[PDB]
Amino acid sequence: LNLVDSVYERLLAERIIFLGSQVDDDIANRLCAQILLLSAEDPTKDIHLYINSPGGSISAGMAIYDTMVLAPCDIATYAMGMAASMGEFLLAAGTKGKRYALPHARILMHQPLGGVTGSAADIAIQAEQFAVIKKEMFRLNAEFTGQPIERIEADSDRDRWFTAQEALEYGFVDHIITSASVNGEGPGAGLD
Amino acid sequence: LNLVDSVYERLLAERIIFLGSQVDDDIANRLCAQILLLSAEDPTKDIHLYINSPGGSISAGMAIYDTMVLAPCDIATYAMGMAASMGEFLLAAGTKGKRYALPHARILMHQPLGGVTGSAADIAIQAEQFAVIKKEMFRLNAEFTGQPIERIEADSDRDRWFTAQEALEYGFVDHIITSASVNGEGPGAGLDK
Amino acid sequence: LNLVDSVYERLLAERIIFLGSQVDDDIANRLCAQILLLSAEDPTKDIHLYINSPGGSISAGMAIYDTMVLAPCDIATYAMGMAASMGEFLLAAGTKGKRYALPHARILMHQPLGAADIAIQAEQFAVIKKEMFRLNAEFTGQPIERIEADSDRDRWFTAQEALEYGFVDHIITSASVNGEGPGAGLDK
Amino acid sequence: LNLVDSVYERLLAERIIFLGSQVDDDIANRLCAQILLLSAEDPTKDIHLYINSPGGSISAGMAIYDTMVLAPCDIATYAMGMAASMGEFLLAAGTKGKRYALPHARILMHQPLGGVTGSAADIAIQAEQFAVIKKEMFRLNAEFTGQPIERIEADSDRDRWFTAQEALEYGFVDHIITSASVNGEGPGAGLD
Amino acid sequence: NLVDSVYERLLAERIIFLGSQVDDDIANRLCAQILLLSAEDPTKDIHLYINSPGGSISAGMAIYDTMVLAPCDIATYAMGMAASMGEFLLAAGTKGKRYALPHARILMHQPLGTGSAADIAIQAEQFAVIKKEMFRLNAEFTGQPIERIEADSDRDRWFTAQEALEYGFVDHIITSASVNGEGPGAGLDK
Amino acid sequence: LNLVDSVYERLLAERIIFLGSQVDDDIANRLCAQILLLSAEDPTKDIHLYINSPGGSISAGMAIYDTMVLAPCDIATYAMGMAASMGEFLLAAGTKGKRYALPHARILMHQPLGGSAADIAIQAEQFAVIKKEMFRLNAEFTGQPIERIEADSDRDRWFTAQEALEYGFVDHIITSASVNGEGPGAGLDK
Amino acid sequence: LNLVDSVYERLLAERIIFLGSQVDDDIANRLCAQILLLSAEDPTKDIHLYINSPGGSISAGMAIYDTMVLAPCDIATYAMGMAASMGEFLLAAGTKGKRYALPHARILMHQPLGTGSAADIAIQAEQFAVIKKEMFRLNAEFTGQPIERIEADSDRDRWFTAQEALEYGFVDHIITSASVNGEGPGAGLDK
Amino acid sequence: NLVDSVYERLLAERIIFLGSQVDDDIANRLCAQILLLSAEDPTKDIHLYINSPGGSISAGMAIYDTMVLAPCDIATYAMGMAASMGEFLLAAGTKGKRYALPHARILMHQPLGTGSAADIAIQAEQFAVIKKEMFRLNAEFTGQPIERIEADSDRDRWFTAQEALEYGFVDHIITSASVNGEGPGAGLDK
Amino acid sequence: LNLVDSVYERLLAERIIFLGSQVDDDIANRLCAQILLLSAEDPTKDIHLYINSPGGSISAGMAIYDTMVLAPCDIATYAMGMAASMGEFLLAAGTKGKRYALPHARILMHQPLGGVTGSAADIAIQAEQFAVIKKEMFRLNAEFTGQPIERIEADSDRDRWFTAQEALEYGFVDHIITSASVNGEGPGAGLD
Amino acid sequence: LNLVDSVYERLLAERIIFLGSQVDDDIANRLCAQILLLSAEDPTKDIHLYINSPGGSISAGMAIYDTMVLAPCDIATYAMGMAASMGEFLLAAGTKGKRYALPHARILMHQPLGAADIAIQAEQFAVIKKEMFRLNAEFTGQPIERIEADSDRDRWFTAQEALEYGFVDHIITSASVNGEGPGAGLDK
Repeated sequence: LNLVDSVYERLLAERIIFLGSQVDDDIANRLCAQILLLSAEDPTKDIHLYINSPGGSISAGMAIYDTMVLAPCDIATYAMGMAASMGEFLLAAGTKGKRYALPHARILMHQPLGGVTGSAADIAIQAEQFAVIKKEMFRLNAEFTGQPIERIEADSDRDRWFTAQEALEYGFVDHIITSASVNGEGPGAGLD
Repeated sequence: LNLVDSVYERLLAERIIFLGSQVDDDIANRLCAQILLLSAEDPTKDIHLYINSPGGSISAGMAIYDTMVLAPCDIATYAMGMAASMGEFLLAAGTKGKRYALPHARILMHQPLGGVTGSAADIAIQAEQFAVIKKEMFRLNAEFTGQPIERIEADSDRDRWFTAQEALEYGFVDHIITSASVNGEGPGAGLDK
Repeated sequence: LNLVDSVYERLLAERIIFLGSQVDDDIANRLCAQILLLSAEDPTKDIHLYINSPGGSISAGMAIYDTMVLAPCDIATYAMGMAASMGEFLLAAGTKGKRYALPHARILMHQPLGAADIAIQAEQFAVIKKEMFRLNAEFTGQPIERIEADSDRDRWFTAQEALEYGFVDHIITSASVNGEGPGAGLDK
Repeated sequence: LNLVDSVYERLLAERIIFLGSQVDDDIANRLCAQILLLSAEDPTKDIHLYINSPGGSISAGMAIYDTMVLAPCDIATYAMGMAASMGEFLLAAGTKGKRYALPHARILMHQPLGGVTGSAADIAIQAEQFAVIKKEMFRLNAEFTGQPIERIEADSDRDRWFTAQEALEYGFVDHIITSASVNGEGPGAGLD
Repeated sequence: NLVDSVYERLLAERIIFLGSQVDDDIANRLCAQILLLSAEDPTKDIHLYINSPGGSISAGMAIYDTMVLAPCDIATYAMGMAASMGEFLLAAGTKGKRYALPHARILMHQPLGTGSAADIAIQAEQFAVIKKEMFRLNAEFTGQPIERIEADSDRDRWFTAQEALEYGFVDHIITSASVNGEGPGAGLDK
Repeated sequence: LNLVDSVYERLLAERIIFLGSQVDDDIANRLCAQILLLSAEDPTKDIHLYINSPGGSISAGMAIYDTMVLAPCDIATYAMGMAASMGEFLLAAGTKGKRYALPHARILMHQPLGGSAADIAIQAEQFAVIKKEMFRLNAEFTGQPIERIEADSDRDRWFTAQEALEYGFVDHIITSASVNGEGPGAGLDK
Repeated sequence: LNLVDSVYERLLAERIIFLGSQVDDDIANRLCAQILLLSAEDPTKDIHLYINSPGGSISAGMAIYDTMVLAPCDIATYAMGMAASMGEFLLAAGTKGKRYALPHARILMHQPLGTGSAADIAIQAEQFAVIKKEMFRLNAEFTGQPIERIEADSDRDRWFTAQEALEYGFVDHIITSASVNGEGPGAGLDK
Repeated sequence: NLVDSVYERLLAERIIFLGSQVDDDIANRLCAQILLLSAEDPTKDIHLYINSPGGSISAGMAIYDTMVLAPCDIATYAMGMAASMGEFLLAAGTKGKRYALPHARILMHQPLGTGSAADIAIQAEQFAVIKKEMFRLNAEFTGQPIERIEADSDRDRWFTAQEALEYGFVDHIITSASVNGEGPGAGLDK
Repeated sequence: LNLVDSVYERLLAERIIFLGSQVDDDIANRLCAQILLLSAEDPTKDIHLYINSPGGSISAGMAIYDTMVLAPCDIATYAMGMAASMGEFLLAAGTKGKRYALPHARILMHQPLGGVTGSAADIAIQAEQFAVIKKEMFRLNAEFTGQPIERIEADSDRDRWFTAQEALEYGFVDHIITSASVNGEGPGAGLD
Repeated sequence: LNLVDSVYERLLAERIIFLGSQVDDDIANRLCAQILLLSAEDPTKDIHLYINSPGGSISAGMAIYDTMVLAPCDIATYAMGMAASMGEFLLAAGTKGKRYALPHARILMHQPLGAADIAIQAEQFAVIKKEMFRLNAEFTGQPIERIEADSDRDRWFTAQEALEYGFVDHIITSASVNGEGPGAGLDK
């Protein structure tokens, strides 16, 4: 009912979801809940996920990713400003053909933190989980982009970043979107 | 009526409940209330319990569990990110045949805090309660999974953890859900109503 | 749901939105969300962006700008009090012909100062700073080196000087309601 | 809404606006927004701006003033208790003929803060702006009251203040209002 | 919250409550409520209940001017304490409609003297002028000579309800609200 | 040093130490340190432990007790105001013959109800062991049977100075310190 | 100095140092500094380390241990109240023959689980595995127990009374009262 | 306090302690101590004990320049962890006088990049220059090729004491300080 | 005194002063006081001012500079890590011949805050002062380095920075010092 | 007993005291106490008051001034950085012939704004404000109406302008140690 929350709620009614912050457990729960709600309201219409996020934990990002896949809806993704670390991952995880960058977007590859510190197991068990989910993240990024997994890993290690044009050529997105199409003849970006 | 609470309330109308935090007395009260509410609203329709929880006390988790059993309707459970300690327990406690993990969910076994320290009784009485409920936690986890109770105990002792496939194999869930089915040909995950 | 937020929400129903403070990530998220919402509600009706802002982060301002371009509808801009630095940029980014200054508005040009190391952040800052210069040159019709030099010395403008330099298309004094002047979002 | 805000919102339905604190950037935004909203709802009916304000920055007051002029409807102003500094200015800026003082209101002239230090610009650039808007504030106060600009500047320098009757003679307001009229005899004060 | 909800519902009965010290925030809140009630119906009385330990002259004078601005009569009720500017606003109610409850206490007082950016000298000039108006208006409300108002105020003279009736602050003591028709309804008989 | 600490430090020079608050781990560390320090400085001179303590944990109290035993010198104890729970235990643990109560001191028996990285089961095992040993030692200090100690502790039995003397917590009541070598010097005759 | 600090500094002059809290990086720095200082002041006189500690990190404990070995002086250790986790380890690491428990001391074994590193959790885990194994090895060496017994007992948080701790090998003797005349251990109080 | 008092007394033994993360405040503190010890006696060694998890390049380079400015030799001792700039300062000790304790760990690392009022571009230019100098000096300290320093640093390569000796960070492992005369005295033999 | 302050006081006994933080009014007072104290103790011996400072206000730096000149003894300066803005200025203001940079010191030119907003005077009056002291700061930097005033102002405008060797060539310091000399061969750095 | 306070105390032994901040009741108490102490220690030796102050309360400054006059010894004053408002007043109140400005010092004239009611406080403020004007006229030799008018517009001075107007007697550049120039408190 405050202004910002009221606007997000009305955007939800247009099937538009915002990832505008660091990906942590709280944000994952919040985004996961919205994807589930939109799916329940209409499982046949696209969800539009706009991303301006400086990064996030692997664990929290993977929960959002699994919910994107769980949703029977297509999920279009839009690099609105920054898409770094798991923000890059979730952008690239959009339904193929419906992944977009705005022209001044910036995509950052990065080894994020695991987010596996929340439970009271020793560091060895946390490191085990981290190794497995990091390798899975590399593998999925390779599938999203079409790049060899060795390319993904080396670029992640050196924190390679991408302009919108470079991200398009690497394969994180399918198009750079400049202005939304409303009369047909191109992407509507959820603006009908 | 803030945005987060508003979305949770609208999910409640779909009979979807979220366990998104460490399980303590306040979260147990919260979850118990939602299960009772949904049962009272319609005792014939499934409840869908989504779990992304890093752990919790035995005492608090046992109150949720008893309320899950009290509810006349089935409770489907979904490992959405992490189901650790009593979060694993409550996931495995779902209606058999309706326990699910998403493909990258993780399940972690753990010997948790008892949650018995809030009493006005001495530590000897608190320890007596702890020993009883810890043993019963192991026994129930063995019944949920089909594992021998001695394996439950040893694996909990060493903080054994599972990928979603491994958790299905061990017995915590019945199925891995990749995409929800809107077609009847499979689990709807509460999204087809 | 306090009074201030209630008034902003009711203004949203008139397709009026406010950039009333320093541009940062929170403000950018809020403003982008409002632009997307107004676009989705009716992609054929103008959005009216009122600006009274002392500046802010290039990165946040650029994200607002890209959302302005994404929107299918025209975005009219109004310099209400101050339009400084990224506030100037977004004023000048309005749909050409629909950029306005109120009579005592002031426009100020400025070069803002800027998980991966400082080198990566500096590289990203360099591209968006260069883009801000290039686009400011395009909005105003001024040579890019004039934008750079004027920005470097914090050159500022009255409404009439801002009109002559090319940040805005017209000065509005009062709104036209019967429909042959700018209605400033107030004639519906 | 709490009680205070609910009463203000109900007064908004009567086209009554309250300026009850110092004029800073936040208050200017809130005031500008209410003026725009009331204009959009009905551009043919007066707005009634009640003023009990101890002062404010020139820059914030000028933003409010330009929005008062932008409004196609008239803005009646009422000095309810204190109208000091930019509070006096906004009182005097009401639609001529519709500027009122309650019998015990006090009007105070003052040369205030510019409110121009929020920018990242050099203090030389801030002072340039301050000199321009200060001079324009004097010129407009002279236009509002009918006093020569030299008298405005001298009286502001010495923080000259006025009772309601003295404010009427000097030219800040057009009438002292004692009780609102219920049948077109005198001013209704927005309570019609 | 509950408190605000009860006050809002009392507003629908044209009852407003001054239950605290009179400062600028309270002045704004009460002024706003009087204007709102006047706009909603300028022909119906407003009922102003007072339990206030005092407040600033400037803030109390803004309320007083709003009471006089309102076209409605304003009945006033001393509900527990009416001290300093609370006494002033009580005695400022529509004559014939000023009431004290049987155990109410009315206290006279001279408040001591600052939100302007002008020097202390200009602030003291204002205080002197409003202080003298306050005395003059208290004299007119009560029928007492201004010299008696000033002398009694400086010594913090206080009054029981019957003493306040005799002095001239209120017109009646109200023990129980009359739904009879025989007597004041205190706003409780709609 | 501030004033309070300077006075305690100067009292340390007279071999006088204070248990003036609840016995927790921090207090046990400070008292243990003071007992070690005095012992090292002169293992042949008495330490004078003044007690005005409302209680404390068994574990912290037992660490102090063990350090009192470790000390080669006698530890005289003085119930200065209250000696409750582990404060009673430590009073009663003073060198036999050198345990004193001031005339209006009060001694209270009590069962604490009970930190580690181990689970509550291991904590309760340790607690059961130290609780039983505390009852056993209280019996030896006082000469009372263990079952009386346990039952009196369970009901929070308390004692005046004279009652405490008779039960066995202290050996003498001290009213005024002796300067002339007559009786106990209370550490004040150096 | 305040009272507490003043008493600790004066104990330092008697070559007595006090481990009365959880072992973390700050405590390790404080204790390492005191050991170096006493060693510099007189490398021929014992240091007496009194321990009432509920646990601590392996990394912090091992830094203290290496400084204990670096010191040319013998380091006598005393279990004063609790000696748990790395507090047990430091007790058992005292100079052999000069490790002591007071009669009501409790000794608890524990695997301390789990980072101020700039390196990722994988590198931190590699380090932890190395120091954990070395901690088990040394504790086996201090006590005479086989490493597998040390590991299994640590895993189940086995605890010991003073008498059980003596029999297991953590300490060499139980002290009741300090001897000032040479008939037994002086506990650093006989100077 | 006690901690500061022990450090001050160690200063009288020409022993300084880097026990935390290297930031500007730590740089100022350590630089000041090296200058003070140099002024007090420019012919006697300084003993720098290191237990540090890392720190900023700029702050570590200021310390390094002060170590080189000092006319005294500076012996360095890896006491628990020497990571990132802590490794750098360890390896920067006077050659032949760099020591690791047997369970010390040495970690290589590239710190990421801001106190100036200049833009991020000028701050990144500075970081690039100091980062390259850090690699070059690590190569000279260790005898390793600069390419190996950069490659090992980016993967956070870490070392046991024996591995660090072989790689070239330190000259000796010290197990026990020698007051013999046969071996290093670690500053403990004055 | 805590440890840090005790070491600084002992360095004061060696006539060594530390400027290790931003130059504000408090730091200027502390620095001025130490310079006056060392002058009074022995006006014939050098003071050694070690500098590791990220910047500061013009007004505060000018107070320190005037006190450096007031001191009858010489003030040697040493760039220990960073000497930025008024930190560069005070470094360059050392007694000519006795200005030193350590090999990895960095010198940064910058046009800083005036520090003239503490007064109760009008912003116009503050800007007048700022213009005068800024111009004098450029003129003195030109005098210290031997560079023309136009180059000082242009380089300050672009935040030009310098390695120790570049700072030596430009004129901020007279020598790079690597190790202090113990026998009158080279500079003793106050460690003599 | 931190470093900063240790240095000030040691300066006190050179009879040097600092007015380095805004003048308020706390600063006035501290400065009066130092003047009384230095006077009691040796009433024949100069006190050296260094001033770097942006102004403050008339009442607190006047109490410092009265203590300056009470002191039997001369008080030399030094404008070290800023001497504004009551800082200017106390600079100009120094023993005539022993008032000094450092070369880049700035002097600013200013009219500060101001248990008993506001009327009593305003009356007290009026007398000390009038006294500040009268004494400033006496210190400088300027007409009282010039002090008032110049104070009213925040007139400010460089060191040389301050010397010409009469706030100080000399500009000191560097201290004279062998004894035929001002020693600034540094020659003992």
